[PDB]
Amino acid sequence: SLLHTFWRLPVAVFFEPHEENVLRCPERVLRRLLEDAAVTMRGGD
Amino acid sequence: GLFSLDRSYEEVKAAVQQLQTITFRDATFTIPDPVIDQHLLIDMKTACLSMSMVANLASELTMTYVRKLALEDSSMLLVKCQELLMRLDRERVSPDDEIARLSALFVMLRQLDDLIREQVVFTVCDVSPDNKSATCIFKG
Amino acid sequence: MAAMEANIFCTFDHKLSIADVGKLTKLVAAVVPIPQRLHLIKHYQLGLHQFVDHTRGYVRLRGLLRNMTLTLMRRVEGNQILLHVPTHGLLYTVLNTGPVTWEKGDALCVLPPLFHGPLARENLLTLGQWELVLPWIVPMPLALEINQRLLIMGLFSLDRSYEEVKAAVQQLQTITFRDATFTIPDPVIDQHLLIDMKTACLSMSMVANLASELTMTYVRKLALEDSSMLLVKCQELLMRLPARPQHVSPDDEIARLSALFVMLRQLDDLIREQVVFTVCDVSPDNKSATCIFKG
Repeated sequence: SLLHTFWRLPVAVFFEPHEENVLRCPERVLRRLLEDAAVTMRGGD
Repeated sequence: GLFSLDRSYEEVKAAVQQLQTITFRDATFTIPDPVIDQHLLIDMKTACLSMSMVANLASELTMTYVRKLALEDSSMLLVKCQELLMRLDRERVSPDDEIARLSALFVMLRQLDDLIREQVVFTVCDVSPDNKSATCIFKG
Repeated sequence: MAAMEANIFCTFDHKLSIADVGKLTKLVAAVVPIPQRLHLIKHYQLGLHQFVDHTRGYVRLRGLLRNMTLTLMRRVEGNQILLHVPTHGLLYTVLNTGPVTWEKGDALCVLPPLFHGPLARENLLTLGQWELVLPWIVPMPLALEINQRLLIMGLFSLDRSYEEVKAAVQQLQTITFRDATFTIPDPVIDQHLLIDMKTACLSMSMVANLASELTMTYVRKLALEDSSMLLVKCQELLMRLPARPQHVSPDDEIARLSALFVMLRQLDDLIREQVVFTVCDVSPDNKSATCIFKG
């Protein structure tokens, strides 16, 4: 589950979303997306 | 001069001899060894000691301030400096003492300025076939 | 376009008493900085007073003075002042305004004033709450000491307790140079010192990374067979911990030292101050000297 990383230390972010991509999302949002997709997928001899 | 203590071994002697012989355009010559009678003169000894002291002091002093300052960093460079120091370390105090060590670092840094930098005095624009002489503008 | 003027005339629009003019006459051949060059200027732009600000920091004032252009004062008339812009390499007579003692052959730097003695010297042209504040001309060792003290205070301020920071600032701010005592006013720590601290940290990191094992081990090896006051006072600063060199490679050593010189220059530059004058003469009362201008 845990990812391996090349850089030993993390760095702060000083750029807007229109120039570099960053994966950021709260845990609650992740759980909500998971359950919503779970119901959606099923919703779709 | 830095190899002065290790002169016993043949490899060090070979390195010293290679260092002595220098070649510039169409000219080859050898520079004298600053070690005489198996000993180093006091001025070159002071220079080498100053270089080594600056290195040693910086090595231990740097990390403490780097880790404090890099958290604030807005240029993502100081974190890289911290990581470089961590790699270097993995390959291997009273405030008065800290003040003394910082002041000593800077005073040993000042001792090297004669070796560290040098200034141009002439820039040449003419040369005779007699090349022993040339015309040049003076800079000071 | 309009070529830069070498002679600048300054006129006070405030009315001058005979005492004010008498004070002005004493200042001939001193160095006064100005922000911009015109044939005829007003006295407000003259001197360092315009930059005195609520920020009060010594570092920012040092930064501001570095960017002003320096002029020498030619002879005075009624309500007029004539200033001359020196040229590199020529010979000039300059006035020792400050209390610092000069010596033959040393190099002079321009620096914001720092208070000394009773702190009652400030009679210089107070008129309409404008004041004639002039920078100090000091020899290189004192400027190096001042910059070194400022940077050391900045570096030490990090993560140290507030009270011991106060104690360190108290002990560091005072300087004894050439048998005189000076003290740095308003040693504020702010962004201007922060950028210098960042560059110093970067340069020290690179110096520690670059230095070869031979360089690191020289001091340790020397102590095994030498003994001197210099060495014993030298090794007290270090952390307490036959053989042959593990790796000999003169080409690598040469390249490594070549890079290390650049890094040492980077570290040196932030305490170095540009030499403006080099002196070879002195009035035996130390009030004036003849110098070569450079920069």
